[PDB]
This record gives sequence, structure tokens and C-alpha cells, in this order.
Amino acid sequence: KSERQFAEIKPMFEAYFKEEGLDIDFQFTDTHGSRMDFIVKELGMEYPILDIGCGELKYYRRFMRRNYNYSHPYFATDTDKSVGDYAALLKERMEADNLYFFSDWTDYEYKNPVNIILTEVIEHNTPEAAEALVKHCLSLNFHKMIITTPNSLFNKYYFHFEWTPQEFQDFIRHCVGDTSLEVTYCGIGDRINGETPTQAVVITRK
Amino acid sequence: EDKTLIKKRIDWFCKNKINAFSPTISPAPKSVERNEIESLYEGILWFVLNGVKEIVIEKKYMGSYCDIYLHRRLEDTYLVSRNGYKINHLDQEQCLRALQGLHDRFSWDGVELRIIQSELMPWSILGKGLINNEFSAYYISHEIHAEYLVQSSLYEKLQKIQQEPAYLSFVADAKVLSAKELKDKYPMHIIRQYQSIRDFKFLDLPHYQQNIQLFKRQLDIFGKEAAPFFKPFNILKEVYTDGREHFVNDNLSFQQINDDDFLHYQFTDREDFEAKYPQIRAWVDQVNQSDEEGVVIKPRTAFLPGMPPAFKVRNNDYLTLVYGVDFEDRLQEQIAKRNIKGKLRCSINDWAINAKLLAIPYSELGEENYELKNLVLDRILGEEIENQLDSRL
Amino acid sequence: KNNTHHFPKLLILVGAPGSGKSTFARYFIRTEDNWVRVNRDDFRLMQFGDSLMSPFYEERITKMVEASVIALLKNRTNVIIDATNSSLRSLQDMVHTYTEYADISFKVFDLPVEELVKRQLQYTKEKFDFKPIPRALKETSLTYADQDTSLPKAVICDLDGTLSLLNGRDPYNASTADQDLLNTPVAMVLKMAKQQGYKVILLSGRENAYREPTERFLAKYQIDYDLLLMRDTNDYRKDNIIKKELFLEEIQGKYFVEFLLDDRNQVVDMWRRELALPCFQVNYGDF
Amino acid sequence: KNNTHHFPKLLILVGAPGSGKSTFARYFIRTEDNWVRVNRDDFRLMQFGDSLMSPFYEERITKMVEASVIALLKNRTNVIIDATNSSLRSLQDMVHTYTEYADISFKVFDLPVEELVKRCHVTQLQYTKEKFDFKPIPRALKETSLTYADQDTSLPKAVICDLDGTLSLLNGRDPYNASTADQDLLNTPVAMVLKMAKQQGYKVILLSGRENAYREPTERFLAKYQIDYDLLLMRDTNDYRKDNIIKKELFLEEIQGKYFVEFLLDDRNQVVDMWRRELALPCFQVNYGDF
Ligand SMILES: Nc1ncnc2c1ncn2[C@@H]1O[C@H](COP(=O)(O)OP(=O)(O)OP(=O)(O)O)[C@@H](O)[C@H]1O
Ligand SMILES: Nc1ncnc2c1ncn2[C@@H]1O[C@H](COP(=O)(O)OP(=O)(O)OP(=O)(O)O)[C@@H](O)[C@H]1O
Ligand SMILES: Nc1ncnc2c1ncn2[C@@H]1O[C@H](COP(=O)(O)OP(=O)(O)OP(=O)(O)O)[C@@H](O)[C@H]1O
Ligand SMILES: Nc1ncnc2c1ncn2[C@@H]1O[C@H](CSCC[C@H](N)C(=O)O)[C@@H](O)[C@H]1O
Ligand SMILES: [Mg+2]
Ligand SMILES: [Mg+2]
Ligand SMILES: [Mg+2]
Repeated sequence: KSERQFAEIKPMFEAYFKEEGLDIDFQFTDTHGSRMDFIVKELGMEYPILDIGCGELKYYRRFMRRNYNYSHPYFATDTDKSVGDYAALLKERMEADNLYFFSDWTDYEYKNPVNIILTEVIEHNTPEAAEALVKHCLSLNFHKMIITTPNSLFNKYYFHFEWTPQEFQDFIRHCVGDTSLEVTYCGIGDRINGETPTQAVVITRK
Repeated sequence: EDKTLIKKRIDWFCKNKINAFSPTISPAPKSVERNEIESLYEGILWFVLNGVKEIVIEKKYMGSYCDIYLHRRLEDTYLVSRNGYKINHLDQEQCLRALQGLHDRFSWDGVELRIIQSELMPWSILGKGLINNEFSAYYISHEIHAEYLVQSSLYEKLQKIQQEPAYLSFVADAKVLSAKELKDKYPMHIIRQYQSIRDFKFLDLPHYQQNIQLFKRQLDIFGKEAAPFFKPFNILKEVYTDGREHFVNDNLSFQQINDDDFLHYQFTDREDFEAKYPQIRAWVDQVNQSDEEGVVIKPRTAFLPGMPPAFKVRNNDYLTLVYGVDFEDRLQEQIAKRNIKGKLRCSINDWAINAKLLAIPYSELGEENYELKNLVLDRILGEEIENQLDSRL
Repeated sequence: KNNTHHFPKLLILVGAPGSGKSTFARYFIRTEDNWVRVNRDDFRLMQFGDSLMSPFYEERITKMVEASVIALLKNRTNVIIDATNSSLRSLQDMVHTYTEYADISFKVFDLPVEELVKRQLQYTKEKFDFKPIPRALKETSLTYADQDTSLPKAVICDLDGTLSLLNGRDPYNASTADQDLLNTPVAMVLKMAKQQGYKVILLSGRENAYREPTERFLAKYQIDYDLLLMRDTNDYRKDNIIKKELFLEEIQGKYFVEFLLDDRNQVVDMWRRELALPCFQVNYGDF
Repeated sequence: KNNTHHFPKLLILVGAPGSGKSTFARYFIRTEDNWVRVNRDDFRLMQFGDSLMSPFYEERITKMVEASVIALLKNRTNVIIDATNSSLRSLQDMVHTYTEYADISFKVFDLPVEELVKRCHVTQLQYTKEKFDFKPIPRALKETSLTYADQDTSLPKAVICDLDGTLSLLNGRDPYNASTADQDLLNTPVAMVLKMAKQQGYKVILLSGRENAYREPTERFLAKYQIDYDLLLMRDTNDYRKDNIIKKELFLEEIQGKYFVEFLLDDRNQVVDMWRRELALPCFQVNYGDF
């Protein structure tokens, strides 16, 4: 139940799994949010963000009781008619003052730079319309984009589609192709012999 | 209470055309005097003390509360539950079949609906699994436990030690000296052991079994499955084709809507009762020997202002399903923790709301009748509150 | 553009005594989220009144019903109204008064009089039609009064709270007004005013008695000024009407007013809505 | 001075339940001449309930009570107010909220607790610790102490003008669709300020709450009426946040520390407040706002 408590048990569980033939780096927070932490850390609070794919969880987090002073507005979009209607109900002034929610991509007009979140999305709904959405996003005037998908190599450890890395890495390569982006990869969540359960890319425009 | 999801529920009560909710029912007030935790006597006496000149006695049925909305077209009747919900996960054929007992007892020229409150039988039509998971599990545990104690040398060895001179020495020079010394009985070594024995709860193993078996016998009567049928007991109101409605307000409706089952009807006004009590009690004890849950007592006219609709008297045999296998034994201690009020406080409200509900005409039920919606939410609160009670009454 | 903006909701419950409006609103409050009731009758009760009172009370009540509704709508709060009027348009005022502030909705509780007295008649009776109106706006231009554009072009400026900061002086005893302070940006306007073909005209509520300490304050901060019209000593009546007068005597049709710098509300209103002149209001003046 | 000058009165009844303040008032408003009672409890009875409610409701009840009192006091109607409050944080606050509008007066209703719970409740004594001294408090103003902000007087002199509804009246136009904005009409008096402004060394900066998407129809309007401006600052395209938020950003990013603002001209209140209250800058209000 506590971070500190977790700190004492961590090495024990970790060592136990070594003798079984497994380097495991256990983590307290839970894949999700373990992830959402990484994103908030990485992006920062200095550009307005574009939340592609959203029940609202990432939006609240960007507001955290003013603790993170979010100066910008907040652009969020999603195909689910559910989400859109929930977005509406938030414009009955249950706050959501700087929430612009848009459904058709020809409604996003903001010509200014943006930080982008592809939460999970590029698998856990659409398939190879992923090539589409990721390529459309790259045309947008952005500063930094973060993309997350399942690791598939991780399925060994549990009880739509799902790429491995390299599968995923190729996808990114064949969407930036030749543009002057800078691109770095890394994993999120519990790590077992190198593989985490979610994959990540941090794309930054030079 | 979550408003966005209570708004939901109320809309359903309106959509479904439900015209009444339900009373809770409080048990009969104590009788420290007669050591009956639910007193047939003190529950009838409570009523004469508050103005009943005529009361009626119905058997209490072991099922689930079910308002029957009998339509002349029997094919389109429906069933609403204890609270505000429709029951439609039963074989609406097999159900309609059982309901034709009831339907054929009437005349439906110019009568289009007849709202009748009944017990949907038997217990396990909706209650099995609560029967499996809780009740049969309590049973089996205790029964397993009792097997062990009987087969096992345990109780024996304990009794042999409890005799030795080492022990007893301990239990005397420790009943009189208080956590002392140290009790230079080897630390703790002995102080542990001889203290744990002695504080061990022995059990009259045969009596423990007889008790377990009574639980079984009861669970076997009420708890066994199950071809759906109805024990109708009160007509709430009759709805004519010609717009008009008839608010029955009579619990004696009973002998018409089914239940050729023996009820009875006494005029005990102003303590000529007491001389009247011995006959009513004489027949109810026939009922209890006759494998029933118990008995309910109601004022002859269904609604009286400032009144509860009824009192229940669950016999002590049935009550072992409610309380442990050892209700029979620790009878007194629980007569003590008991307070029939709170229930009685809610029991009056529920009914009194229910009648202002029934008061609204069938034609008017819907989402544009905000008097309906108010009464409901009012009734719904009554739930949220009444549920927080002892929940064993 | 397509952002669309979202305004509070004002819901008028039209019906006649017995309808069901107060029973709806009872359910409607307990089940909905952001909603407050505003009922004219409960206000009477606050004055210890059965129903219907002096036209006095009735009038003063009204002034605080509009107060409490607008105060709510501006806090962005949906407001429901038990319109105990529903008259041959007592609705239109209700609509004209609020439509500036909220999305107006209606809910008429119609009911035949044989049922309505389940406790006489009440005429409907209309071409009204209860279309949900959006928010409004208007005041879409300024009727700046036709002015003789040949008279010497000039500007006009209050002293107290405009050019002269009291710094805690007695606003009624202007004898110390020379040790008062300068509202530099107001003064900066009068500086460039002169340098363009403008006559700077001062105009005060200071009684003439305190003119010496005024002219000293002006010299001290080197204010360059052409007229100085003041209150008649021991005139003592409403600040507002004094200026109104002074204008119509001294400045009206003798200069050309380009604009006025003033501070106190009572006055700024007079300038803009009586004399139809342009009036920039430096800083807040609610008294 | 020497002169007579009177404001309405606010009579604060201070005391516990049963102590007889609502009884006095019923007698009082019935015998005195020009008085209106304001009860907090009567308010939360429009919202159906017994006299304590959600911190949502009670905050809204406050918003209404205050509005009404001021509403009336402004109308020169005397107001008696039935303070169930009774504390000090309440009283001192009550005084702050009100005195500037009218002459405050007090009437205490003390009464032995043995006698007090005989007005039939909940046996609960209240914070009656004879504090403050209930001396009457005449109307006070507080604010002719205007104090701006310490801006670097090295930076170049500059004025600041709103466009929508200050230098450029709508004349019917849709507020949020400033595409048709070359038809707009000139508020000449403001226009005249901006003229004489640039005659002295003043940079004239136009700062507007228009979508930047409507820049072109704007520059048209400006050169059409011959407006001589230095900067034209516009709201980000697809922004839509409130005026004062986007204008303030605009102010701090651009204007701030690069210029020395001598004053500002604007229309709508929301914005005027920000300029004055947050940024501590002189801002003249050209027409009436309250949009
Ligand atoms: N003759 C009868 N008249 C009324 N109710 C009866 C009758 N026979 C059985 N009942 C049922 O008994 C119920 C109350 O007794 P019981 O203790 O068995 O149920 P319960 O779970 O206590 O209900 P609640 O908790 O709502 O009081 C009534 O709601 C009804 O369902
Ligand atoms: N749909 C309904 N069905 C049955 N009874 C209703 C219905 N609506 C209201 N009532 C009852 O009618 C009575 C009075 O109606 P109500 O209080 O709604 O009048 P009202 O709308 O407040 O009129 P006013 O505010 O002008 O006096 C109440 O006792 C209420 O319970
Ligand atoms: N001098 C008095 N002698 C006898 N009874 C009195 C006297 N003054 C007031 N009362 C009675 O005491 C009761 C309470 O008085 P009142 O209604 O003025 O209380 P209150 O101070 O307004 O409380 P609340 O804060 O609830 O408004 C009333 O019924 C009133 O008739
Ligand atoms: N082409 C597309 N455009 C917009 N949203 C899309 C999309 N394809 C998939 N999605 C959305 O992606 C969403 C992922 S759920 C979001 C995960 C994360 N825990 C969060 O709360 O932010 C789904 O709601 C799905 O509808
Ligand atoms: Mg039962
Ligand atoms: Mg002034
Ligand atoms: Mg404007």
C-alpha cells in the first residue's frame, strides 16, 4: 500500500526472479499512469496540447489542482460518439473552459505549435488507418509528439492487433520517411529481459 | 444517491407504468415477558391500543414481494418487485400459466387492470444462489465442523488435561491474582497453554448437531426448487375501462384473490381481547407445526393514517435461518439487542407514501407527472435510509 | 466562426395557481445539478406578506428579483422562475430584461379549471408561442447627438477621482485639495489635448469656496486649463444635476465636445445617456 | 463641509435563534416608513429545505442576498437584515461588503439560554462573546488612493486600444464573426485620441480579441478610416478562451517590458477589470460594457 513499503520488497522480488532466469525491474504505478506520468514529464506544460483519443483522463491530469499552471488551451479529439457527448456535457460549464473538442479534422484550425498525445489509440481501435492518423499528425505544426502501443513481446507474461518493436519501429520510420524529425524510443512499465508492456516514441521537430 | 443515476431509475418507474412501491414490514414488538423476540401477543395489543376494532390474520409466505399487474388480456400483465423494478427474467409463459389461477377468479367486463400484491413462489425463483452461496454454505461449514468434533479425539484430550493437577492449580491461582508476578508458571510456555485450554469453547455436540439439523430442515422446506406460482394476498386497486378506478383499501380482499388458504378475522376491540387471545394463538401454533414461515397481522382496512401496514411473526424455528444455529440457545441476549422501532418508523412512511402513489390514477403515470416523480424519490430515500437498519427484520 | 459559446439557462415556468409548476421545480431542483429557484412569492414572505402588497413593496421586491437572477446568471448558474404572473405578456418584460444574460426556456403547465381547483378560470390567451430564445445583445451603435462641428473643439474633465486623487482627503471638505495627488495618465491626456487645438475645460463638484486650494493643485502640477466651472458655494444638491446645469449654461453650443473624462458613475451615466456625449471613464466610481 | 448629506441605512440584526430579531423586524417594517427585510432563511426556502444547505446552495444564497441588499441600498431603500450569521468573520465581512453603500447600524438580541430554548430545536449556544462594540458605522469610501504599477520609464511611451466595440462599433455585425469587419463604423472620439496620441511620441498599439484569421478584413477597416498604428495584436486562430485571458497573454508576451503603457482604451467590463485589477494599469472605459 505505500511507495516506501514497496521500496523494501522490490529488491526481494527482484532477486527472487533473477534465480528463475529473469531480470525484472518492478514498478509500483501501473503501466497506465506509469505511462501517463512519462508523457506529462516529457511534454511539459509550455505548449498547448493535442489529445488524440480521449475519455477525459489526460485532461484532468494536465490541470492538477492548478499545481501545473496550464496557461494554454487544450485541444482534444475522438471518434467515439460517447466521448464527444461527454465532451459536450463538460461545456455545461462543469469547467472545461479551455477544452475545444473537435470531431472532424477540418475543424482543427489552430495554426500555432502543439504537443501531441497518441495515448494508446494506434492499435486499440483503428488498424493501418494508423499509417493515416500518424502521418496526418506529423504534418501539423507540432513540437513534440508521443506515441504509445502494446509490446506484444510482453504477452508472454500475461494470463485489436499488436506489434513487436521493430514492427512498431518500421511503422514510425515509414511515416517520417525523410523529414528532419528527431526520433527516440523507450519503454514504459514493468521491464522483463528488456521488454516493457508499452512502447514509446518521442518525436521532436528540429 | 447519485443524481444522474437516480434520475435514470425514476424515469423507469414512470416509463414502465408502475403505480405503487412497497412497505417495509416491522416485526412484532418484543415480549421480554414471554421471551418471544417477535410477539404475536404484543404485536396485536399494539394495534388495539391504537384503534383497531377489526384485524385479519394471513399466513406469511416464503417467496419474494411481487405486485401483479393483472390485465384483462392476461397475455400483457407484468410483475414489479419489492422495490421499483419489473421482473422480466422469468419464463413469461410459465409465469402467465401460474397467473391464470388468479385471472379466472374474476370478471373483467369493463375492468381493464387489477393491481394485486402477492408472494412469488418459491424462495429460489430469485433467491437461489443466495441460497447456495450464503445459506447452504453456513449449513455445510457448521455441519462439517460438527463432524470433525465428533470423529476427532480432540474434545477428549482437552477434557483429560482439564483434569490433571498441573492445570486447575493454574486456573485457581490466576482467577484470584491479577496478571501478576510474573505468574512464575514457565514463561509464557504454560501461561499460554493452560489459558488457551479452559477458554476453549466446548459444545454440546449432540445439541450442536440437532441445532445444525433444524437449520437443514428449515432450509429444506422453504429453500427447495421451484416451479413458479403465486400466493396473492391483497388487492391494491381495480382499474376500470371506463376511466374510473376503485381504491380497495381492504386486506380482506384476500379471500377473493386466491388464497382459499385459511386466513382469519377477529373483532378484538378494547381488551375483551386477552380473553380472545387464546384462540388466535391456538391456530397460529397449528400454522407453525404446519411448516410455514410464520404469520402476519394487519388492520382490516389496508391503510390507516399514522399506521404501519403490518406486523410479522416469524416463528423461532424459521428464525434460525436468520440468526445462527444457536438462536434457540442465546434467545435472551438478542431479545436485548433488538429494537422494533426504526423499522416501525419507516414501515409507516413507506405505506403512507405507497398510498399517495396508488392515489395517482393509472392513466396519469409517466414522465410528465412530477407528483409521481416526487413521491418516488421520496420513497427512494426511504429505501436508502431503511436499508441501513438491522437488516435481519 | 465555429467555437460557439455557452450561456446559462433561465427557465420560466408559465402557469396559473394550482398548475404544477412549483411541484415540478421541486423535483427539478433535487435531481438536476446547477440550478437555483427564484420565486416572487417567497420574497413577499420575507416582508411578512400573505400575497399581494403595497405597490411599494411590489416594486422593491421586483428590483431584487432581477438583482438575484442576474447576479446568479453572471455567476454562470442556471435559474428557474415560478412566474406567478404569466399575464397577457408580463412575459415579454421578463424576456427583454434577461435575454441579454441567458438562454431562455419555457415550460407551460396547462390544466382545465375543473381539475385546477382540486384545492374559477384563468385565460390562456395568446399568440405568444414558446420558442427557446438564445442569448441576445444589441447596443449596436452610439447615437452621439448632432453637434455643431464649428465651435472651438474642446475636451472636458472632472477633478475628483479623475485628475485629483484624494489620497484619503475628505471628499466634501476640498480645502486641502492642494496637497492632493495627480492621476498622471489623466493629466497626460490633457497635456496632449492642448497640443492639438483643444481647449481643456475643467468642471467640478467642489463648491467655489474651495477654489483657491484647487487652482494651487493645478499650478503645482502645471496643468494647462481654459475654463474652471464649479459648484455654487452652499449649493449642496445632487452632484449629477449640477454638472448637467453647468454644461447647458457654459459649454453647450459654445464649444465642441470631443469627449469627457469622468469617474463617478452617477455622472458618467448623465453624460452618456442624457446628453448623448462621448465619455471615457477613468477608473471605478460606484457611488 | 457644513452640509447635510444622507444615505440609506442597513440595520443588521445580530443574535441567536429565538432571541427575537424576526419579531422586532415584523413590527419594525410594519410601523416604519421605507424599509425592506432580507432574510437568508427565506431565500433558501425558494430552494426547498430546512435551514442548512449544500455549500453550493449557501454560496449561491450569498450571491443573491448581497445582490439584493445592494440593489435596494442603491435605490435609497432602507434594508433590515436578519443575520443568523453571528460570529465576527461574518460581521466584519458583512460590514466590508456593505458600508460604502449605506450607514450601518446594529441591534443585538441577547437572551439567557435557560429562557432561549423555551421558544417552542437543538441545544446549542452560539459565539456571543460581546466583541467589536456595536457602535454605528457611517458610510465610508476607501478608494481614491489610485496606485498603478512601477513600469520602467525608460521604455518608449505607448497607448493601447481595443478594436471590437471601442475603436470599431459593430453596427449589427455578429460579435464572433469579424469577417464582415470592413463595414464597421468608427467611434470617432476614440479615433481622435489615437490621432493626437501619435502626434506626441506615442506608439499606438492595437490589441484585439478577434480571431487572427480575420486580420485582413481588419487592416481594411483601419486603413479605410486612416488609422495610424504601430502594432496590431490578435487572438490566436482557433483559440476561443475568454477575452481577458488571451488579451493578458498578448500583453505579457508582446507589449510588456518592451513598451511603457501610458493608458488603455477598452469597452467590456471583464477586460477593464483585468487591466485595472490584475495588471495595475490605467484603463479608460469608452462605452458601457457588461457583455
Ligand atoms: N401475507 C403477507 N402479507 C404481506 N407480505 C407478505 C405476506 N406473506 C409474505 N410476505 C412478504 O414478507 C415481506 C416481509 O417479510 P420478510 O422478513 O420475509 O421479508 P423482508 O426481507 O424483511 O422484507 P423487508 O426487508 O423489505 O421488510 C413482505 O414484504 C412480503 O414480501
Ligand atoms: N402531476 C400531479 N399529480 C398530482 N398532484 C399534483 C401534481 N402536480 C402537483 N400536484 C399537487 O398539487 C398541489 C398544489 O400544486 P402546486 O404546489 O404544484 O401548485 P403551484 O404550481 O405551486 O402553483 P403556485 O406556485 O402558483 O401556487 C400539491 O399538493 C401537489 O402535491
Ligand atoms: N418578548 C417576547 N416574549 C415572548 N415571546 C417572544 C418575545 N419575542 C419573541 N418571542 C417569540 O419567540 C419566537 C422566536 O422569535 P423570532 O421568530 O423573532 O426568532 P428569530 O430570532 O427570528 O430566530 P430565527 O433566527 O430562526 O429567525 C417567536 O414565536 C416569537 O413569537
Ligand atoms: N482515428 C481516430 N480519431 C480519433 N480517435 C480515435 C481514432 N482511432 C481511435 N481513436 C480513439 O482512441 C481512444 C483510446 S482510449 C484512450 C486511452 C487513455 N487511457 C486515455 O484516457 O486518454 C478510443 O477512445 C478511440 O475511440
Ligand atoms: Mg419472506
Ligand atoms: Mg468625480
Ligand atoms: Mg471589446
